[PDB]
Amino acid sequence: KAKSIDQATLQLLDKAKQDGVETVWDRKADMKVQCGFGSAGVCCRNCSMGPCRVSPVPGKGVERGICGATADVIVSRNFARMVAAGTAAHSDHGRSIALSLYHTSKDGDIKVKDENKLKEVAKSFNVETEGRDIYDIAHDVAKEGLSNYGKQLGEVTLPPSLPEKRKELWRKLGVYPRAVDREIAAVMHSTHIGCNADAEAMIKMSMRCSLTDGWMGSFMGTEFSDIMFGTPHSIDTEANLGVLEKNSVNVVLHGHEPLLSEMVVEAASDPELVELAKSVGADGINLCGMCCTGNEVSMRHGIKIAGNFMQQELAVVTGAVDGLIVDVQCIMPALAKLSKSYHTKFITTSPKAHITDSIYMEFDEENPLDSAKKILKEAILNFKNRDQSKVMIPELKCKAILGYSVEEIINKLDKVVNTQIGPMQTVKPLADVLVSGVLRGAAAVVGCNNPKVVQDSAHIETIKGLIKNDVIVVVTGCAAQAAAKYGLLQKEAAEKYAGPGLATVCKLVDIPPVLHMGSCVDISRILDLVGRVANLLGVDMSDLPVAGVAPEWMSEKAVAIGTYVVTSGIDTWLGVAPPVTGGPEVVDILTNKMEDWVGAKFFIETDPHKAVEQIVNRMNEKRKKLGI
Amino acid sequence: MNLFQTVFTGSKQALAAAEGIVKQAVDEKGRDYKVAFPDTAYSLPVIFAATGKKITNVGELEGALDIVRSLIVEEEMLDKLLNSGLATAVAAEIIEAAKYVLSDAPYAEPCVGFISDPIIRSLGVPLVTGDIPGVAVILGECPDSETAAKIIKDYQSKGLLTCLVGKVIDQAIEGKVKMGLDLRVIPLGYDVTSVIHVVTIAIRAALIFGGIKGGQLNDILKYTAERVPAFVNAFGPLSELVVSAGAGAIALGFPVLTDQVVPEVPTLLLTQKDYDKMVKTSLEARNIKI
Ligand code: SF4
Repeated sequence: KAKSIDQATLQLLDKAKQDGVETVWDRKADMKVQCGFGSAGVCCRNCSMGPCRVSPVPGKGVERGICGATADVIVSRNFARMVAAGTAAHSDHGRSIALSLYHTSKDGDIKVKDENKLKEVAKSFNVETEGRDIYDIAHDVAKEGLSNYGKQLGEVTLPPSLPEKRKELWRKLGVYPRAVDREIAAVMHSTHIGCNADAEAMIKMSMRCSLTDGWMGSFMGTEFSDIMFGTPHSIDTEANLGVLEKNSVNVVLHGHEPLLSEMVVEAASDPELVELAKSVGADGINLCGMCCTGNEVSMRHGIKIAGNFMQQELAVVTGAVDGLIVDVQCIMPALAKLSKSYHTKFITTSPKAHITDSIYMEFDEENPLDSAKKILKEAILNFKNRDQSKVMIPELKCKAILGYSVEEIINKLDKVVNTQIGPMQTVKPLADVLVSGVLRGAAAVVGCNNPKVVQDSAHIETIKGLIKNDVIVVVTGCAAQAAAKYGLLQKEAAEKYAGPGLATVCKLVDIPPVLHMGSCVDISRILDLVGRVANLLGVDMSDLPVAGVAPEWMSEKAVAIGTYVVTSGIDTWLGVAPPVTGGPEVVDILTNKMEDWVGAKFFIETDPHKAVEQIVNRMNEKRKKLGI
Repeated sequence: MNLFQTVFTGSKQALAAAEGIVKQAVDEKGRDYKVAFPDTAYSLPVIFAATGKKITNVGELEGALDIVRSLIVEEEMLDKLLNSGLATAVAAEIIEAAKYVLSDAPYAEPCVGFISDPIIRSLGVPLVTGDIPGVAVILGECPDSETAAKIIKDYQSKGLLTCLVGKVIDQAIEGKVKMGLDLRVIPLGYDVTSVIHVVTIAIRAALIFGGIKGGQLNDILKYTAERVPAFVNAFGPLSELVVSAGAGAIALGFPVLTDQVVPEVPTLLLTQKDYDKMVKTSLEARNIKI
């Protein structure tokens, strides 16, 4: 099987073979046939009476663990713990953002750059704004956001875009969210030996936990990031490994937390550091981003995107990365080993993510700019250790357009609003094109890479099929970066891949057929958008012809995302089977009974063409239900 | 019934009416009997633009229903909707041709029916010059004669060439609107199919001024969209046939504005209840400068 559809990826894999270094593909091959029990989710290790493995085939072999737990119980608890872990990752990201908001000041390193956005958020949090200092408002907003994480009395605060009907449905179902850390703790408590042994209740607890990610953690992280670093607008950038410069210092930012990458971008324009880069013999400083931190700095500043998850190692294989600065999440620990074969400084900066044999330079949030300058100076000084004979940068990079926040999308939609009719600054043109049938629907393509799928193949095939069927596509994360590398994030792509209705819409609004809405936490934006559409049409989000796809997901964060997208009322297709096939009841809940609960359900489909067909059929049947 | 289904239903009704009237013409006059429009050089302009074929006898008119049949594909995608609008336009043209071959004088005053080529050439000079900054196709009935007269005279005072289809003709007559080719208020006919008589004005504008040869349908549609500043104001309740004819106008690149609740399409299908702002809304939608 081919390892990737990306030519630059293939060239660097040949180079890695020539250099005698191992990749994620090599380790996947070394793992050989993976354990069937773990793959089906019928293995349990929740107590030291175990490990227990029960048969993935009902009626044969061992039926219960030592405590008496069935295959359905073991599967449901394993799934719930994946959701809890994903929720924890996203919530910790949002908590750091809220703490940064709490420390903003007029003369400090972290300021308020979008005051209108802050005032709207303050309105959503019942924070007074009129005749008040902007930083007093910011601190009050940060306090309310922080209380969302750990309040023990009262109800949490949810964005106004969330329909009232969806909230009432959640309350009736018993999944209405509480404080984020409280829900994570509840899931961890109920999976403990001898607690919850009922699959339906376990799945409902996991949905309840995932809601605190989708609508509170990721949402607050995104909106506070907009407040502090600016709301994204349409902006040009370049993507894929070709963005590395042979004659410049190459600094690659990998990870998820945006404050460090924002401070590194600011430090790169420091005159002393630019002079130092010139003095070490480089033309300048070339900042490139990877994964979600790359998505953030690219959405807000046009920083070039070096690559997505399964390309991170190959970035080092070029031999041109002088510094690789990582914060947390989706940072392959093998990088520490791999950087030994090159001059690269692999720099960890977060106390949450220590990696053995990496260079640890703790990013100081109290003095973010000075700390970022010190880290960047280490990367720049490493340019003297470059071995130019080992350098091979593929001449493969692609132009991309991104920055499509909900605000930017609304601004673009204002173009097709007749001034004599109005209203302006709404999602009404999008609702109109969806209701009329010019657009069949909207689909979110999100998720990681996975060695089980030819890298980027499923993302590209799913996106092309959807836009060919007049389904407008919004992309986040590594899927968005796969689209960027391929060339879908271009206005020209409208006439090259889209169907007639979507091509007309793209021409009228002057947008690409695929809209890059940011990082994984920025999936909250997608929720926001859908909610607005629903609130404009007076229906629940489960009545709309919308869907989400995770063609190549790998992370626990992806599991939590799919769970809260389904719980919000949006059908979700998974291109990688989750470890639930061992529990028939869990499969039936996720793919059949969920529709009775929240009006949406999971679809497991490993063939992208079949997934596109199923998405189109499901959207059409929801349209016929809605009468459009 | 959604927009696509409404357009498909309208196109099927137009096809049924065309089949009935063609059967009547075949029964009364014979398949060798001549089929023509008064003083034109492009036979039936819509069929000539779509295929390049000139319809000369009744048998060929009966064979032209296959064009309407092949232009109706009931799949909910935008291209099929535009093709279905074009099917309605072809069916309306066939109905008008059958009217002309059945009756010696199908239209009486003030209705003018078909517009001859010399009138098109006369209007071409003020069209490109800018003395005619647009073509207002008014179809249906306004709630009052006063509002219809007000809108029509507002268009007239701005130099636009306004064409009238339906009961709006009677409302304008009650409103003391002075009509004629020099007064730029042209009543086409009381039936919806009479709207084709302004559609052929645009089509022949591509045939005469644009120089596009017959059968180059995409070139004709591009020319009408980028050169002919026409728009539709549909007043009063809209049947499926009216919506299908509006889909044809959209296929020609002409935006359709109405006072009725319809599934809106930005820049193409717009609802404007306020009759005091309909003229400005149409001028903005068609990008017309006075
Ligand atoms: S919780 Fe039950 S099934 Fe799991 S390891 Fe312990 S005894 Fe075995």
